[PDB]
Amino acid sequence: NQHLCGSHLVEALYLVCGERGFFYTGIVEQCCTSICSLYQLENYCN
Amino acid sequence: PKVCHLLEGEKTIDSVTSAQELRGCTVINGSLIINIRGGNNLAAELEANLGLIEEISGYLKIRRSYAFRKLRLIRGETLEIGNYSFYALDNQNLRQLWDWSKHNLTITQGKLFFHYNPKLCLSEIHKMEEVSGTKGRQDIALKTNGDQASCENELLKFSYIRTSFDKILLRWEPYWPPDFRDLLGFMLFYKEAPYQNVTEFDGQDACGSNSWTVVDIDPPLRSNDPKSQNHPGWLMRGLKPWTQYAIFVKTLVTFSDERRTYGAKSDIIYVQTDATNPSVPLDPISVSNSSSQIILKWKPPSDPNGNITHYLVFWERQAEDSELFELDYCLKGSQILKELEESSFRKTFEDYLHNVVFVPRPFEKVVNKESLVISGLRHFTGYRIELQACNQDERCSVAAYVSARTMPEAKADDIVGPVTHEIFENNVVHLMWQEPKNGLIVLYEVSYRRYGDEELHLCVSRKHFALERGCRLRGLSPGNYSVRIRATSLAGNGSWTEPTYFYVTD
Amino acid sequence: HLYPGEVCPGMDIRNNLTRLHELENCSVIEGHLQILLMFKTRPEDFRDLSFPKLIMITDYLLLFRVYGLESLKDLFLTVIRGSRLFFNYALVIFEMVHLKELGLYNLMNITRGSVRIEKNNELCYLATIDWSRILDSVEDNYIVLNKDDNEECGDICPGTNCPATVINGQFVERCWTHSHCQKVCPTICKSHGCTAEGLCCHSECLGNCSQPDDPTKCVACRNFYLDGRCVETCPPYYHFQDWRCVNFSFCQDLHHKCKNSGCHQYVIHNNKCIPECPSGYTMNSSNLLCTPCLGPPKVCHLLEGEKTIDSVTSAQELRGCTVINGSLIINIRGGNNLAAELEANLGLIEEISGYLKIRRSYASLSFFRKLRLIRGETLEIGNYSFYALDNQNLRQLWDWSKHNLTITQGKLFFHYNPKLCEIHKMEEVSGTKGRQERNDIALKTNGDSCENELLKFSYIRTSFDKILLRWEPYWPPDFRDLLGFMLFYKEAPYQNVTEFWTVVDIDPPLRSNDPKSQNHPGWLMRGLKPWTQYAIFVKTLVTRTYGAKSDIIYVQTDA
Repeated sequence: NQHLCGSHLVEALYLVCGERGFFYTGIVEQCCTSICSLYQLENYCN
Repeated sequence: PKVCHLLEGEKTIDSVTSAQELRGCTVINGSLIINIRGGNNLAAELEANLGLIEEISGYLKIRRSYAFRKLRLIRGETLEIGNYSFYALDNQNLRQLWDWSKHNLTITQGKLFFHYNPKLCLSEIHKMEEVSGTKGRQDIALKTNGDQASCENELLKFSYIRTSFDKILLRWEPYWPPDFRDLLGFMLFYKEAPYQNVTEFDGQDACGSNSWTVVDIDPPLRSNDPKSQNHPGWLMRGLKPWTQYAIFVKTLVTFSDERRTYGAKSDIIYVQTDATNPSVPLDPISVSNSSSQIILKWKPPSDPNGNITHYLVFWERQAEDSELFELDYCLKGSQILKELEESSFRKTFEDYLHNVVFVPRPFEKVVNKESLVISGLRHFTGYRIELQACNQDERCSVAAYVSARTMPEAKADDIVGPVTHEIFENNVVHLMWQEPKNGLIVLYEVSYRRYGDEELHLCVSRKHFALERGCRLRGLSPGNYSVRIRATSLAGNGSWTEPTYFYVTD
Repeated sequence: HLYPGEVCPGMDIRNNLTRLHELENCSVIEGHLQILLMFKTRPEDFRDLSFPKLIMITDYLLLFRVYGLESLKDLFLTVIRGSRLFFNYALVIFEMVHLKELGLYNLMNITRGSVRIEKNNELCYLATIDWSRILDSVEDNYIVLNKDDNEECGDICPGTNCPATVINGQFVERCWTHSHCQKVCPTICKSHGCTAEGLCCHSECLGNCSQPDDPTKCVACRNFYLDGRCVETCPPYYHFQDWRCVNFSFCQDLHHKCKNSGCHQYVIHNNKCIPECPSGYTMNSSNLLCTPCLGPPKVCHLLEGEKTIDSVTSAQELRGCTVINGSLIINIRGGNNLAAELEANLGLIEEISGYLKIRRSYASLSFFRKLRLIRGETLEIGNYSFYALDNQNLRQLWDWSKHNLTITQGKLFFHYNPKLCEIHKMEEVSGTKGRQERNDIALKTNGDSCENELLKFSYIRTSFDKILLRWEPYWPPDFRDLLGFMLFYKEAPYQNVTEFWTVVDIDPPLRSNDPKSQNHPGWLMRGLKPWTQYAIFVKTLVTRTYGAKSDIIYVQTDA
C-alpha cells in the first residue's frame, strides 16, 4: 500500500471511520504521492 | 572472402537497391552511410544483402534512419569529422542496436556518437562502450537518448503453466505501479518459434508485418486481502500441436510528471503443445512386381502432431465379382496516446473530486520406413491395403486405403492335357479337354479346319463347357479335320493346344 | 407565486440523513447541493423522502456514494443554472453504488456546463435520455463505466407512449424510468417550454409553465425573476446572482451583515448588486456605487503564490481579474469551447507578476486577450519565465501582427510541441533575444514545417503510366542549409484533398554559376494508373530558413 489511492482511499477511510464520520468546514498529494500513515487519515475524519 | 572496394572512399545506402551492391561482400574497403527511411520488410533483405560483411574500413553512420549480423571489427583508419568511428544520429525508431547476449563488436580507432535516439535506452549504449573497448575514449546525449522509450526495469514471472493440443493456459504474478491507477493493462506477444534463438525484435517492421501476435489484457480486480490477490492470466486457443511457441508479456503504464514509473517485462519462455493424433499419410501408391509380391509406398502425413513412431498396415484378399461366374461372353456384343489522455483525464477528475470533498481540520508395423513389401499372395488377385500412421506405440491416424492386383502367371491359363474326341453315327464330334486348375476362365475358343478348307471358329462358354463337359460339333462335312483349343481368362487368352486330327466318315 | 417556496443557501450534507430535511421548504437553491459520503443508508431510509418543492439549482448538483438510493424520481427540479461549475460539469454522479435509474423527469434544461455520470454499476435508462434537448453543447458529456455501457440494461420505456428522437442516426424512445418519459416540446418553443397540450410558453419562461404565455405561471424564469414575474431585466431594483433581482435594501442588508461580522462587501454597478466593483472603479462608502477611479484594475492575490488552471471552475475564480500577483500553470486536458470559456474568464488579465507555465495542455494561446506584461519576479526551476512543455495540439501563441507582449526578465522554454511553429517571433517581440541557452529551445521536438514561400512547377508532362513533374529551383540564404526536396503525390478522386501521401526524396540540383544553364530539380514517377487524377505538391528541406512549399496540383494520366 502506502499509496491508498483512487477507489481504495474512500473504502479505507470508511473502514477506519465506520462510526464517527468525516468533516466539512489535500488528500491526493498527502496520501497518494507519498506514504500515508493512520495519523492524517484520522485527522481528515472528525 | 569477397572484399568490395567502395567508390570515392564512401558509399551511402539509402535504399534496398543501394544495399544490393554490397551483396556477398565480407570485407568492405571505404566507409558506409546508412539512411534508410522507408520500405517494406527492410530487415530481411538488409540481412541478406549486408549481413555477410565482417570488417568495414571507414566509419559506420546511422543517420535519419526512421524506418548487421556478421560485423565484428571496425578498423577506422578513416575517422569522421571530429574523429568518430560510430555516428548514431536522429534514430527515431531505433530500439535495439544488436542482440548483446550473442553479438560481439570490436573497434580499433575513433569515437562514438549517440545524439537524438529517443528509443535507444542508455544501457545499450554503455554496453556498446564495454564491448567495443572505447571506455575512456570519449558523445552520448543523455537527454535525447532513451528519453522516449519504455525502459522497463522489472522482471515478471509466470506461475501456472498448462498445456493442451490447442491451448496453453498461463498465469503470472500481478504487478502494480506505485500509483495503481497508472496500470492500463498487459500485452502478451506470442509467435511460433521452431528454435530457441528468437529475439524480441525479429519481425517488427513499421509497416505492420509484425511476427509477435498481440493480446491485450485488462488489470484484475485489486482485492484488499493479500491472500485473495487473483493471478492475472489468459488462455489462448487455436494453437498447433507439438509446435514450439515463444511467449512473453510486457506491461503498459502511464507517465508520471514527477518520477518515472518504468513498468515490467517478462523473460521469453518456450512452451510445447500436447501431442495428438496425426493425419492420414499422404500419397499411398501400391504396385505389384510379382504374382506374389506387392510393394506399398507412402508419404508422411502433413501434420506430424508429434514424433512419428510406426505405421499400421492390413492387407486383405478380395474375391472376384460374382457376376463374372454367370455371364456368357460368347454372345455378340495515435490510439495509444488518445487512450493515455483519456485515462489521465479520468484520473485527474477523480483526484480533483477527492481534494474538494475531503477537508481536514494379417498386419504389419513398419518402423522407420515409408515403404513395405508383402509376400504370401495368390497370383493375380486384388488386395485391399490400409495404412495408419502412429506417432506413439496406442494412437494411430485414420487408415488410408489402396488396392493392388498381383501379376498373373503366364502358364496358369494354359490348357494342360491332350484333346480327346468321340465320333457318333450322326457325324457329331464330341471334344473333351481338361480345364486348367489365372482366376476364372470365362470361355474357350475351338478352331477346326478341314484339309484344304478355311478355318472355322467356335466359342465355348464356361456354361457350355460345364454343361457339355467340352463341346459337340454337329453337321460337319465328311473329311479330315484338325482342331486346336485355346483358353480365355480374365488376364488374357491362353496358349493354343496341340492339333488333334479326327476323320468324319462319308 | 412563481416560486411558492423560500430561498436557501448552498448546503453540504454528509454522514447522516437528519440534515436532508433542511430542503423541506426551499424551492430554489442559491448555491450548490451536495449529497455525498452516505454509507450507512438503506433503501428503507428513502422510501418516503420527497422534495417536490425544489425547482431550480443555481450552481450544480454532486452525488457521491449515497448508499441505498435507487432512483431520484421520488427524491426530487427543472433547471440547473450552472453559474459556478464543478470541474466543467453541472451534474456529477460519481460512485452511486445502487442508483438504478435517474428519474429526473422534471428536469428540462442546463444553461451552463456538462453532465458526468461515472462508475455507476447499476444505473439504467441512460440511452433513453436525449441530452441534446437539455444542453446546448453535448460533446462534453462524459458517461462511461456504467451497467448501461455493459449492455446489461433492460431499458423498457413506458408504453409507444414516450416521445422518440434520432440519436447517432437511430430512432430511439426517450424515457427516464419505466413510468415516466422525456417531455419533448415542439421545436418552436425552444427553451421556453410547452404545456401538457404542448403550447409554447411565454418568452421569459424556462422549461415548463402552468399556463401558456404568461410571465407569472412558468416554473422557472429564463433571464431574471421578480415578484413572481419573469422579466428580461428588472427596472430601482438591481440584478443579483444572474437569476433574481433585489432592491437596494436587500444588498444593503447583505453588506451590513458582513461588515458586522470570505464574504464580499457587495457593491452596485450598472444596476446590478455584484460582489466587487469591476476593474478601474472604486468603492464609494456613501451609496455603495462604483465610481470611476483615476489611474490604478482588479488585483487578485493567488494563494501560496501559485495556482493551477485545470478546469473551468478554476478559471472562474479569476473572473474580472487584471493583475495576477502570482504564477499560472495551465493543465487543461480536454473539452469543448475551451478557447471560448477560458477567454471569457481570463480575457481581462493583463499582468502576471510571476512566470507563465504550460504543461500537458492537450486541447492556441489567444485566449489571453490582453496579457501584455510578465514581470517574472518568480521563475521556474532554471530561471525560466515562460515554460511550454508537452503541448500536443498547440499551434499558435499569439497573432503578433496585432498582439504585443514584453518579458521583463527570464528565459524561455519549449520542448515536445509536435505542432507548434512563432517561437523566434516571440523572442523578437518580447525582448528575450540573446537570453536562451543551448537546449532551451529543442530543435526538432518543436513542430515535428512552417513554410512561408511558394514553389512553382516549371514543366509538366503526362502519360498513361508515367508523369514527369518539374518545378523552380530553391536556394536558401545559406545554400549549405538546403537538404533536398520532398515530392508528395497520391490518388485524388476529387480536388478536396489536403496536405494532412506517397513521399519521394529528391536531391538539390547541382549548383551552376550560369543562370541560363541553371539546373532545375525534378522527378519522373511511374506505375501510375491511366486516366487517373492525383494530388501533387513538393516541399523543400533545409537545416530561420523556413524553406519553401508548393500548392496542391491535380494531374490526370492519359486514357
